[PDB]
Amino acid sequence: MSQIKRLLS
Amino acid sequence: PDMAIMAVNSFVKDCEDPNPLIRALAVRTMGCIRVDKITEYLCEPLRKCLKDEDPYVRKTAAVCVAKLHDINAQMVEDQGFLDSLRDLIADSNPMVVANAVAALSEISESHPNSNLLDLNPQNINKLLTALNECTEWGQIFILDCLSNYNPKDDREAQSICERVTPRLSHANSAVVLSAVKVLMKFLELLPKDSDYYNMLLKKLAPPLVTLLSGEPEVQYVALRNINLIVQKRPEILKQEIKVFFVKYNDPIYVKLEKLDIMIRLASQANIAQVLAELKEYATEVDVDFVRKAVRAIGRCAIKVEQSAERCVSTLLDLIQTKVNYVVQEAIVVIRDIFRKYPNKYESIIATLCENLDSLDEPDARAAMIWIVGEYAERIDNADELLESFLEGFHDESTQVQLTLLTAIVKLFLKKPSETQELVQQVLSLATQDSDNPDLRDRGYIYWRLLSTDPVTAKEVVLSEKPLISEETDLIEPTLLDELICHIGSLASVYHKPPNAFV
Amino acid sequence: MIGGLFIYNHKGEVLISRVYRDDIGRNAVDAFRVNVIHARQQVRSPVTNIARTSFFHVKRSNIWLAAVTKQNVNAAMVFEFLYKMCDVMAAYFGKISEENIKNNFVLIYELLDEILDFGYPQNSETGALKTFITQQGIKSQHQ
Amino acid sequence: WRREGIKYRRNELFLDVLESVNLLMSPQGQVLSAHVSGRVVMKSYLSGMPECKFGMNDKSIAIDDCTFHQCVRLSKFDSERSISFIPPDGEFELMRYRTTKDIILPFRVIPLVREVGRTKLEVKVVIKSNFKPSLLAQKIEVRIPTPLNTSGVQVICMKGKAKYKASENAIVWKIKRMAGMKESQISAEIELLPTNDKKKWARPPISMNFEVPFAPSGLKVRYLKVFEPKLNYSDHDVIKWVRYIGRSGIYETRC
Amino acid sequence: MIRFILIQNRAGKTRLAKWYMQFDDDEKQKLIEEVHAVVTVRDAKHTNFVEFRNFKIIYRRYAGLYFCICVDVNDNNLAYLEAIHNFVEVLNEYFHNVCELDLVFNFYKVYTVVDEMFLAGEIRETSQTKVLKQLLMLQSLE
Amino acid sequence: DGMRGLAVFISDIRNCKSKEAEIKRINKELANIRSKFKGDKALDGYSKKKYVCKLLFIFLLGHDIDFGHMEAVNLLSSNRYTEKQIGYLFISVLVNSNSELIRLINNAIKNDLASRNPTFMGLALHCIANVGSREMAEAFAGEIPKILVAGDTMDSVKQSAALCLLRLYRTSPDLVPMGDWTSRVVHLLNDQHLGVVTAATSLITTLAQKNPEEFKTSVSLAVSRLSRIVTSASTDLQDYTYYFVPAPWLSVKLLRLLQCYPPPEDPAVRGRLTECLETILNKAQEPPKSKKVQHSNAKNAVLFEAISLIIHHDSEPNLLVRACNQLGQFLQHRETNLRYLALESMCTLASSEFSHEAVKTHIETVINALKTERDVSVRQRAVDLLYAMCDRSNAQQIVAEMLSYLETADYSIREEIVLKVAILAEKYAVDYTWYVDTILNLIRIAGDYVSEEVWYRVIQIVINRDDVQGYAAKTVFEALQAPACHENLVKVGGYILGEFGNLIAGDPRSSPLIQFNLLHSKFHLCSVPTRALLLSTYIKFVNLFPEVKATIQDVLRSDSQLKNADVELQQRAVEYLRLSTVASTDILATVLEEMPPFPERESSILAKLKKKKG
Amino acid sequence: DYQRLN
Repeated sequence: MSQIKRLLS
Repeated sequence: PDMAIMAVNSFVKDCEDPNPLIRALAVRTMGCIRVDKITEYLCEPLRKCLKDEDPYVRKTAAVCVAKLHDINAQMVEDQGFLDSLRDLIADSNPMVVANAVAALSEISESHPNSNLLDLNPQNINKLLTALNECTEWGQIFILDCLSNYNPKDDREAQSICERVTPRLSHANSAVVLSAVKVLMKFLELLPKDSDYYNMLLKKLAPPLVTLLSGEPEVQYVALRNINLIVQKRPEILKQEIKVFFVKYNDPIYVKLEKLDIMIRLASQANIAQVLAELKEYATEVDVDFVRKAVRAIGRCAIKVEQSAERCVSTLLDLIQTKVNYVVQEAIVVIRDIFRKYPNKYESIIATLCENLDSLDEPDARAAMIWIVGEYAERIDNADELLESFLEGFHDESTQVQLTLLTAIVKLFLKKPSETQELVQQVLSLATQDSDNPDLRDRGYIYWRLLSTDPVTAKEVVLSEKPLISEETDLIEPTLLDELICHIGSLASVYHKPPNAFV
Repeated sequence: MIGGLFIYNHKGEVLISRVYRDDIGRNAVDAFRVNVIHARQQVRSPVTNIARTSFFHVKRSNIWLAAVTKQNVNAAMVFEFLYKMCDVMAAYFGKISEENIKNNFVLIYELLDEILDFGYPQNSETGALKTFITQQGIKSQHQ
Repeated sequence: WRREGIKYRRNELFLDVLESVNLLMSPQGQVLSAHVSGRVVMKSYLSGMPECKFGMNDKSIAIDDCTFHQCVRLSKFDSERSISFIPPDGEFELMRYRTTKDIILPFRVIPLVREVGRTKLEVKVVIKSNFKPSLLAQKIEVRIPTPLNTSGVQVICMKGKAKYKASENAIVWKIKRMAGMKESQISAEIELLPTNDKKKWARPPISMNFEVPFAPSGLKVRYLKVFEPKLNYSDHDVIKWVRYIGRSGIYETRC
Repeated sequence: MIRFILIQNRAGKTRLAKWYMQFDDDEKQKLIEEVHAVVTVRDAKHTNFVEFRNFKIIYRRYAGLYFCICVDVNDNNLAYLEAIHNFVEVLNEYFHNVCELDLVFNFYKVYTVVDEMFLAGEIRETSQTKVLKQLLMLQSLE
Repeated sequence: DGMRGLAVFISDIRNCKSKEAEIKRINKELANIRSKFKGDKALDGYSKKKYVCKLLFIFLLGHDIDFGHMEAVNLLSSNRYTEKQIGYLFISVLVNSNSELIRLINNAIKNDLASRNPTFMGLALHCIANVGSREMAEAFAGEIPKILVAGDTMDSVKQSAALCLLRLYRTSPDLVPMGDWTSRVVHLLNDQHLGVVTAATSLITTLAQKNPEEFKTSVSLAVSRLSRIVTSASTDLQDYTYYFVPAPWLSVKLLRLLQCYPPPEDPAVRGRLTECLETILNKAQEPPKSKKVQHSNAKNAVLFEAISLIIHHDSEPNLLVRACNQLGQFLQHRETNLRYLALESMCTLASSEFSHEAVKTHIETVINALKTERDVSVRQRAVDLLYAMCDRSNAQQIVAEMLSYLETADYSIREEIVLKVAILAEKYAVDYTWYVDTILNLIRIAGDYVSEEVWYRVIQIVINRDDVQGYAAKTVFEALQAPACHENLVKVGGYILGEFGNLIAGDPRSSPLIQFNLLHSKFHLCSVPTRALLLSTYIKFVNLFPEVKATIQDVLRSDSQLKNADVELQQRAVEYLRLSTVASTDILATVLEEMPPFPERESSILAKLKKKKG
Repeated sequence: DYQRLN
């Protein structure tokens, strides 16, 4: 769910 | 466990309210969170739920007894609920007495060798009246209790057997097999009388047979049970051999079990058509099945003469295929044929020893090795044959080792001059090198025997043995008896005592 | 009696589960996956034993239904119960598959409570427990 | 199970039909128990994973029990359009079957025992073929069981070669070839010496082995249409040979 | 040495695999399945090191992605744990707020980032600025 | 960058609604690219590139590609970087066997190493390192060292050729001799570009495993580099300074390299190194130069590799002790990562004299960890520790705890745990009453998970030890009385009462008849090998206790025994029957005389533990 | 023997 969410912050 | 404790006050107020259907929710959840702290708040709700105007709350509360027995169960309240569940066995509804029986029976496994002590007619006559009423599953639990019970004399056994005799039952497997368990324990009643024994085995055949028309998994369960029932009393299923012929699309596990039963029910008469079946079974494609077939051909030869020559002929026909696992399974069964029919089939040895180059399975090697032991005198080069395994005596199964030891001294007692160095090598291996205390033992036992008196050694070791006699993969007779007492249950599926699974 | 009822897919993910007893730790579910679901030998039998833990199983299309126990249960009784369970799922949501399981997370566990307390099979039919179980509204008729 | 694209210089196929005819027969000559186990092996060498529809005379009557290879799928919106399948390359066991009715026994064998006191023992066994006179039964063997006390035997046979084996307690009469509706005979004189006079000899049956080039169920292959969508060729392009082989199995008599 | 490097998403899509010793295709598929089944279930309580055959995998979560290195049993667990972060930080500086999709649509680029920082199973470049110097300068050239 | 069309294609696949949509779509693009490659003109470079990248993407998706290898091979010869990049990437992923493409590709690699453009050299080198083919070793394993030394090839190139040569060494060492480069390669430790140090270190490290004398010169240089790294200030090495830590990964690598040798030959070097190590220990005890976790992870990475070097040398006891106490602190630390690593590290300390006693101090926390930890992998390292620190003093309580762990421990480990306890008990046996007990607990607890070798040994010991024979027979007899009873106890107890039941037949509770009748309750319940054992043991009784010979002969004459379908069982039943029947008093009792002591041997228990790491 | 099938 939500491939676009950033890996860091 | 962790979520619930902080509001224990909810589930004590929830078992008390009106509405009889929604009083079991609180009662079943209270017993599933598992703690010491909950025992402070469960004691007095469980007391009041066991006599509820509605059967639903008694059903659930009778289970919560055996729930509580898992957690800190050594109380004067637990001695109070020992009374509270027995009084609930002569209860109006079937769904209440069913659970009472289940809980109480499982609690009897917390055993001081003195738990729910069967009080005979007053205890049992209420079970046998409740057993006619009880729900599908209730009947199971009630019958599984009855299996503990022992009777005194013949009419005691009869008046229980006549009650259960009506069990060509609905719950096709679960009930019927437990009824068989009861009817098969209570089977000592004039070992054959005039009429009751000789009709009880008439009535035991049909519901065993019709178990085979259920699903595959209970086909299997029923067949594992029938395998025992056929050992103990084979008179029950004497002529039903034709039912256990293997149907084409049977699942492998059913095929394998049916095949065993076929061999047990084979006779002087039917053998002709049993072989006809075995020959085709050996052409099938699953390996395990093929093996059990070719094994079973050997088992026929031993079980019935005349089929002797035929069966051996077809076993060699099998060896000539040069399929390794067929040859290995065959050459094993041929050992036991030499044992039932000694000195007749000697000439085969030639053909067998051709193949020994490729026997990887322990059973097969030990079979061959023993064959050279007993027939060393006839085989000129037994010397060199047995000497071949020694090279790697370790890296070889303890089955092979013990047999090789015994076989070599058999040879030495037969050919002592041309043998000295060999027995010394083997008894050295068995004695000094070996780690298996029991191998070492037998090494010494032989070395001591031979070196003390060869005149005696020859008479001890090479004594005329007796013959093996139609046993053909038979179970340990005292173990059989124990397993029969567990008929419906998992030990009957496995053919081991319950004491091999904690 | 029955101390664990587990239901897998063909790949060996766990679709539903229900431990009933202290006897059976959750790693049992791995023990079934490892040793039977993905065994190298597909010619076995229904009941397997592993570390004194006995594993009953029955397939429906690609869904494994499995019973577990450490006790010496009435073996007939466990398969019988798994069959009576597969009878209930049909009248309550039709075909046996992953889709119909994903719909009925709610229904499955509520049936698990009504048919089975502390390992004992209680009682089971579409009528006698109709308003004693709450389902949904619209079913799965596609497939 | 026919994975990747198959490729061959000329697309032909071979059908083998393999049948073992079991039989127990009474000394008078009564078909009292008998069945035929059967199997169809297909050695198909053809290009591109094709479809096949296979057919045969079930319902010209008969067929008890049977099973098919996993490739077969007998149902597509109910019932069957015969056996219908996607054959693997090369040799595989298509189906395996059994049959009991309309049985066609290849040989009939007729004993004549006649004792002279308890000293001598006259024997005459006659065998008759019961198939097409144009056809070629091979590997015929007839095993006539002698008593366990046998002083000596004397034997002569009209066709084949025969000899009494002491070990096997039987006369072994072998015939390399025999055609249909023909007759042959062996006649034998067995000498004795009586010991215990109670164990009165459970007379074993006469056993027979034979290979025949016909299917003793009565089965014959009607057709097997091969179709291939991807490529151009289909069922008139493929060269199709069929073979029937009748193994003995257990073929007893004089019981 | 490093045996392989995986980047998997929660679901099991394997968004990068670098193999540093030549396994079969079936072997690979199974490693990928196994790495997934191990790693995905393990919470923040559990350590980042898990022994596995006689390899051992270091892993670290970022968003729905799993960054796994598989190393010899004698290799330094923490050194590799932070090599993973060193690498992900480059990725974030080269893609600016990097996400899962950035690696899908620039897959052929991600491989070139990986190969600057790891090669022949061992670490190559630790220096974040120097890697970005070789990425940006000498991305330019067609 | 670009990749004309790729974005649109991957968007289409994301936009797919089913497996059938994905597949139909992909076969569409595959048809398109096959139509374009199979003689649809000569495309320009950017065209081949964009299509090969779509094929590559399809392949990496999971669908199988059966072409585009010739096309990628063309792209290798391009002078556009982007064209070679996709090209090389493709062949590095979809690797081909064909003899004409291995050739073409190798000519492509060679003609890139031929340029002095270091970027194209780069792609060739990385290709060799990533596919490592024999045919590439045979081509270039010669040229790769020459590039690494010899001329001024660039720093980036030296990095890649070092790791490339490392791969070639590992794949095909017969093509990496130990020629003249040896010297120049070591000098790379003294390069300004730290990345060349990081790389060359890994090459030397691996070469030194089999050629220590050849790279012996490394040690001095490695040390002086390392001590210069942990001495350097806040603005030094700023490129390679990770989360307020100087060159963590290089420090780790160099410490590793120093473990490829002893402690250093020369006084001055060894001084510098031990000073350097004391510093590394100090910096861990100092306050945290940042809140962020990457600081502690990266700093500790180095601490741990230092401790490894300390334990490798086993020289300086000051360091061994400090190491012990520091790892000690980590046993209670909040991060599981650190606990797991501290337990790991301490196990190798425990097998060293100067440290052994310090390790033991922590035993209570270790035991607490094993009991408390709520992982498994951690608990398991805690047990590995106990075993390792275990000697004489500990054994008492260590074995008690391990035995209690075995109770709840999972099914798969058990076998190993049992094997380990049965070593510790045998090794640290004060009192052989405790040995016999420990083994017999392992049986009632595991038993299933015992092992032949274990129960073989307790009998060997028991018959060899004399004094324990009485105890053995009593304890055994008394434990066979429990109906709960596991089969391996019947094996041990059978053989033991066979030899030493005479030492307990005094007592009316343990008479000959009571002993036999006890064992024969188990006869039908047990397996064949066990029944064969009980038969040896039964005639051993006929010798020992002539009072009981009547009873035992009725059991040996039984139909079940003499007609037993198993051969050993009938052979033994008949041999032992005919001995008791026939023979004489003294010919019996010669045969069944006391049984000599086992000779001194290796432990098959040990050889089996050692077997189980394979 | 092998005969042909249309």
